[PDB]
Amino acid sequence: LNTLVSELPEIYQTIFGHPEWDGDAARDCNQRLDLITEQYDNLSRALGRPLNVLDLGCAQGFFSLSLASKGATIVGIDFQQENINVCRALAEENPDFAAEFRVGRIEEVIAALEEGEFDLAIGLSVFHHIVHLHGIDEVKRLLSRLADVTQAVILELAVKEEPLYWGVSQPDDPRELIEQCAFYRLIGEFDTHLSPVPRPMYLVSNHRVLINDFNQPFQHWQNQPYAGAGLAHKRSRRYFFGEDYVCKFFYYDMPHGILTAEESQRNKHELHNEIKFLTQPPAGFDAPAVLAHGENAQSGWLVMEKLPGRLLSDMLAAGEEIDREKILGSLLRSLAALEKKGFWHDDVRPWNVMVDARQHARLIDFGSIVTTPQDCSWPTNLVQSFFVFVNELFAENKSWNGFWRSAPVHPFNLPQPWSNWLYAVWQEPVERWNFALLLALFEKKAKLPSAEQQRGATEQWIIAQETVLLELQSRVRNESAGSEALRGQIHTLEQQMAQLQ
Amino acid sequence: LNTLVSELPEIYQTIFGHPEWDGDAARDCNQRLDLITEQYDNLSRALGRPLNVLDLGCAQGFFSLSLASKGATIVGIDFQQENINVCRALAEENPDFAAEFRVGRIEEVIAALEEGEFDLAIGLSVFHHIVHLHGIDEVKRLLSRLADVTQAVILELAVKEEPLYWGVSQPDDPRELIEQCAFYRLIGEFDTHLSPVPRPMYLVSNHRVLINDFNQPFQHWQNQPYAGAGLAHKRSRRYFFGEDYVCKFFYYDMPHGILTAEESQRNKHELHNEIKFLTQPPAGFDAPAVLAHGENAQSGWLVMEKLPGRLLSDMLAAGEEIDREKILGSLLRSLAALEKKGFWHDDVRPWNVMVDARQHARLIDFGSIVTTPQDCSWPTNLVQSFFVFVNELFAENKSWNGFWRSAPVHPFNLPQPWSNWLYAVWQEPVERWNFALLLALFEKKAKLPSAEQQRGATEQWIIAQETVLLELQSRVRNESAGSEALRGQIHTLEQQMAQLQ
Amino acid sequence: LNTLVSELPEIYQTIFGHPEWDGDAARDCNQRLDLITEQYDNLSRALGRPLNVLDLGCAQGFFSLSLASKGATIVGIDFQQENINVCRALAEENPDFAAEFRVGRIEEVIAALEEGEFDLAIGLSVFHHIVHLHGIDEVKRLLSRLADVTQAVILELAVKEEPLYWGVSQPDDPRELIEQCAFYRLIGEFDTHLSPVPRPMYLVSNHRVLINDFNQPFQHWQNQPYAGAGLAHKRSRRYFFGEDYVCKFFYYDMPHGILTAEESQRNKHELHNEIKFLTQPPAGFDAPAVLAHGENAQSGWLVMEKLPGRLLSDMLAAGEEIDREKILGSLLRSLAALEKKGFWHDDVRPWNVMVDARQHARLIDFGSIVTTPQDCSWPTNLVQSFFVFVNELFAENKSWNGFWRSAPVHPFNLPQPWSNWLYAVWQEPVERWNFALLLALFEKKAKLPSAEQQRGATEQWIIAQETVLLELQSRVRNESAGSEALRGQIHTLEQQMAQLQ
Ligand SMILES: C[S@@+](CC[C@H](N)C(=O)[O-])C[C@H]1O[C@@H](n2cnc3c(N)ncnc32)[C@H](O)[C@@H]1O
Ligand SMILES: C[S@@+](CC[C@H](N)C(=O)[O-])C[C@H]1O[C@@H](n2cnc3c(N)ncnc32)[C@H](O)[C@@H]1O
Ligand SMILES: C[S@@+](CC[C@H](N)C(=O)[O-])C[C@H]1O[C@@H](n2cnc3c(N)ncnc32)[C@H](O)[C@@H]1O
Repeated sequence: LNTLVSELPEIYQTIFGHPEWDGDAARDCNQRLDLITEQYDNLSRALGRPLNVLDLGCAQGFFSLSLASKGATIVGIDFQQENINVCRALAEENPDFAAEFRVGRIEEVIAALEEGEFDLAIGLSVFHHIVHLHGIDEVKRLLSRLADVTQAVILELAVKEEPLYWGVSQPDDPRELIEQCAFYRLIGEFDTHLSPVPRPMYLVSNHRVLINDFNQPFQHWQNQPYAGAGLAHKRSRRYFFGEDYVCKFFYYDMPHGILTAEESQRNKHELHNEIKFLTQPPAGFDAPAVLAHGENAQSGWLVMEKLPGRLLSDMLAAGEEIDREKILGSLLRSLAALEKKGFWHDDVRPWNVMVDARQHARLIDFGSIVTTPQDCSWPTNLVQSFFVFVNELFAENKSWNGFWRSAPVHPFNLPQPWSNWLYAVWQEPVERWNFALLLALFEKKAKLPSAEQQRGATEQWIIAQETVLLELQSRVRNESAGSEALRGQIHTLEQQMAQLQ
Repeated sequence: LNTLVSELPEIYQTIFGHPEWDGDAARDCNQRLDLITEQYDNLSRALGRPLNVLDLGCAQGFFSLSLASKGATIVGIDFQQENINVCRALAEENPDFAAEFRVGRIEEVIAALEEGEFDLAIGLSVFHHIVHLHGIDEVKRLLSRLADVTQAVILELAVKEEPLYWGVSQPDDPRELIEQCAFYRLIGEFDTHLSPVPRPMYLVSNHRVLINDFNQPFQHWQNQPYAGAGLAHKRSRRYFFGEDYVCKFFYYDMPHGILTAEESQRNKHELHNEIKFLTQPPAGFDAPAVLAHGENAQSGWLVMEKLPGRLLSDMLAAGEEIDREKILGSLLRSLAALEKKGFWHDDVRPWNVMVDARQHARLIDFGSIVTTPQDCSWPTNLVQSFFVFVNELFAENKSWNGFWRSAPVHPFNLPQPWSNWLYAVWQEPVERWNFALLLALFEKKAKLPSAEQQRGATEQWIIAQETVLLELQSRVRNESAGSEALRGQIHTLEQQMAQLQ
Repeated sequence: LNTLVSELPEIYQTIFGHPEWDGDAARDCNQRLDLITEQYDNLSRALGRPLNVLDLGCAQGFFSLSLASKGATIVGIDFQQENINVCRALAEENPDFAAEFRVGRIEEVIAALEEGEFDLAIGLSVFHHIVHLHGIDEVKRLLSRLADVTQAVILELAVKEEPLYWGVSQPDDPRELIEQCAFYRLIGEFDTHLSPVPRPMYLVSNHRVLINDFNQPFQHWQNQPYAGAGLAHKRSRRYFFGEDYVCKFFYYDMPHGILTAEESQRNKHELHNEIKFLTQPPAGFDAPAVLAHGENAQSGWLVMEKLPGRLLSDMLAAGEEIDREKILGSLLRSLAALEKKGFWHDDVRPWNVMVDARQHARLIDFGSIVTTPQDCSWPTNLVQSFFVFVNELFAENKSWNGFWRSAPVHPFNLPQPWSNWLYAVWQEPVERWNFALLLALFEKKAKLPSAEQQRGATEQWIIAQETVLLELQSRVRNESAGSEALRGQIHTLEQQMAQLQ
């Protein structure tokens, strides 16, 4: 037994149960255990039972046994023989610890898994040898399917910047081996004696949100804020669904090359604005409660209430008849309340609304709640953006896309009587353009003058021009798109020449 | 004789004179005759003499003889021998019928023709064998030159959707074999016992309009409404000239694939509007009389007076000095009369006008006479379109093409005193913008204020912007055109790869 | 001696000293001398000493000796032998004439030169044989480096349109062999007995301005009026620096193919306007004096004072903080004075200004001093152009390039209080829009109303639209540029096919 232990070749781990060889070969080992433990406990409590564990690359089966010691089933895998023998023997020493173990190569043992066979897999300082053998492209799929078959995988990756030969083969950033998955958070990081460049400790999943505290599953997930949002935020923002919750996860740091100052800073700013607003807000609304908020080294995480109903942008996208009025009424009521307080929401656009059987329209993305000044992103000085939004709301007119979306400002196309409402607001001087005014005008809009008549001169002229402008922008988009497509195809051909040479 | 008749191989036709073999082999034969007869009679009366006839593919010379029986010269052609022998004999039975006949292959007998040798050619159930032998591309030229050498050709084409082997070679639409010619109308159609898919009966010409009643020659013809109109109407609209008449011919149905609902419907709507207007119109104009109107299954035909003078668009296109004023005066006078009645013409554009030695401008295309509402196609609410038109009229400024033509709205560039006229109209509220007002202002425009002075602010600003806008549209057109050209060239290259593979 | 002279083969020149062979072989020779002399004298006086001379291709050393006779050092070069022998002997006849001479081929004798070894080189009827041997591409460099190593080169070129065989090899325009250099002026031209097509006489330099009278060196030189001016003037306009002077040189005639009527005429018009203005101008400014003005057959030359300080466009281009106000004050003061006189400057744009420690802004390019009417090139009726210019002045906003530069018209973005100044001007009717008004408003602008408040309606709307417009133009520029680049690359490929065939 003792003899078989030394027969062992390179004691990477601590042998579990006796401390006599802790002095000889090793790495720290015991700390990593502590964090994994924390994670296990939190996870298990959250679903409501003990868990199945996969110690992919276990060596001396240290981690397995230490987990099995707390009511866990482990099937530890280390392809080389001696490491397994001794750890299976270590398994027998403490009979109550349900751990199986076997010799075999991880790649194929992963292949042979089930959608929910295991709840947890461990990949501590193991894959860097695999990727050296196979390649980045290969390994990525293993891990991706590993997240799919389990429910949460924790890994410790060796970075390319290490002395050992294999280093050169692995990716400059170990984060490249995980990105393909849904959730990933930096739960830890450890320094190596090899070089002053430490190896990180990541946490993944393809079914659940795995925060410090909030460990709940999601239904669907993505990478963009809304339908037709694009690349606007450099693939950095992540959005997770949930039956009763919704999650935001912005990264402050990205693989390879980077979110420039402004982007990183702004999504940092955005979150910190949101959390500081949602906790301690004004009076007179039905705003969602903070379900979970928190920050990490490179990553900033937020979770809130999955408030009811669904988005307008997608409604208009289809055409589900929405009562034009009701949404506006509620929005204005709250909006007024806000204008009163001294706050403001700059992005008054149709991608920020909710609808139910009462159509009580409430906003989303409270990171746009700008306190001090009106401004928006485009139509300067709010009220105009609101006009656009109103045109965007009514709509039923072609499909205009000007980068700086979309519909005409001004009511004249708007049917009667809103037509009139807005012309009345319009007449007035800009200094009086506060939302308090609008709502009031909004309310007694039925008694307002004919609008469409008092126009003539200018005001007709510009209607004709506003329609011309969107068509122009609208086309520029398409020919610009043709141009961008060729820019993309031209890169390929430049590369191709080198391949052909 | 009788013996030679049966010696004959396959009695496709009825032998002419005796009814004894009408029972044996056949196709109906006698009906087709009746329609051809009608057509001959109408044609002959219209020019004022009997006619030369070409029975291309005659078989038993039935049709020839039946035509020769009414004072016609026929040179019937059937390449195979037996069919000719018997029909020449049938020719001799009735000596007074001037018909020659000979054995030879149609293709070469067509080649040997003269510009006005024949007045009529018959191609009843014959070419489908030719196109099987040669091909669609080939046959098209035969027919095209056949229309050129004669004066009217009637054909009966076998459609590709027929059981017989040759079917597969012919075009899915038999209308593809004729389109290259000037005039074509569906004069009939016949069902075949082969399959429940009938073979049509078309009527062509490259010199004359061949209506039911109106059978008059034209000088020149085309496919587009005006110089620089484009593909806007899917090659469906045809326009025929004439020394004293003008013709319109819109198709409700096209070869291969199709005028979508809107296009078919709109050109149907356009005609039906025109005929319903020109007959029973308002008071106070010099409008043209209906020379001929009528409808067919797939085709809608209209003919009216070739009213005098010539178009303005082409005048401006060159530069023939037109008295700026006179045209406007008359146009307004009638226009006013119309506004008064309750009617309206929406397309107040320079492609719709006439000019003589008195410049009494009158419109064209009475399918744009929209009764109820002002609107136009672009510059909304007429009066503005009129402004554009006035700028379009004066002009002498570069060459602006914005899709939504072209010139600035507003008079400020317009020289004095119209400058003033329009600023005065402009000042006024839009609700008062009726043509009745304009004419009156038009008349006393000499006594109007300085216009160009009272501007300042806005009104200058927008002048500068209006000039910018056309330049922008104007360029977008060209780079858009470059883009469309590459889209066209790219298709070719995609195809090319398949050819090269 | 006399015997050696006839031993000579072809007496192209006159033998210097005796007139006995002037009758036999020759070309005129003596006239060319007279012009070269003039040039030498003027040059020498201007630097303040006698000069070193290179008689590249000298034949009978006539010109050399004639120059050496006036205190010049000559190293005459004629590759063929006999011509040198006799001219070295002619050199010895008049011992006081410092001339060396040697046999060798010009190309290599040029190679062996120094930056300031010689002050003058002569290339009279010599290179056409070289270019026949080598080629246009080759010869151009010889001459280019010849201008660099000397300080002024005069040449007489044989044009391609000559009977002699070599003609076919030389360029259709002999001006093609010089253009690469900095300065070139047509100082003369001579008819040849060969054909009624004369050979010209050009004067070059790469260090100095070589006018009739003004023979001063420059520091730097170019081809475009300012940073980012482009090809706008067909490579015809040349601009020469100087420690105390500045030079303009516009060509009325260009190599190959040509400055069309308008371009030639306009740069002729531009100069003649300038000289007629700068001499006999209005009162109330600090305008520069004419240092030298004059005209030539194909070339129009002007030189004026290098007035102090530097350009604004390049200041803004970098960002050297300029006192927003001071420049405006002075400009307006003079501008007012001008408006008063009855004159005007149409191109009120930031590429036409100067700055010092007092920022007393004064204009440049007095060829834009249009007397009678306001107009500019774009923003019609001056005052608006001034608005643009003011926006262009303040700036600090992105980088807008609309062809018709650039910034918004109108003050509303302009900070306070100019904001107000311009709204006040704006309010007023256009007929009152003279600069006299503006300055006065400019002065008491501190006491003006709030501007930014009284807006509302329209005036806000158009602010939003003005920003949209520049972005649109701004993009059109880039995609237009992509398009133009492909137009350029496509030409190459069309050519390539012919090369590949
Ligand atoms: C360095 S250890 C770390 C073990 C454990 N994850 C830890 O951190 O305590 C990695 C172990 O996995 C094994 N291993 C490496 N590549 C493997 C593969 N493709 N399949 C199975 N085991 C592998 C090695 O034998 C080695 O003992
Ligand atoms: C089916 S028939 C119809 C005859 C006649 N057009 C009618 O409908 O009563 C066609 C006849 O034209 C002849 N034919 C076919 N191809 C021909 C060609 N290329 N040249 C001359 N005759 C041809 C055939 O022999 C056949 O008898
Ligand atoms: C026609 S002459 C003119 C001489 C002198 N430039 C003049 O105009 O009085 C040109 C002379 O230069 C010589 N020459 C031609 N090509 C030359 C070369 N590549 N190098 C040196 N000398 C050359 C010829 O021998 C000839 O005598």
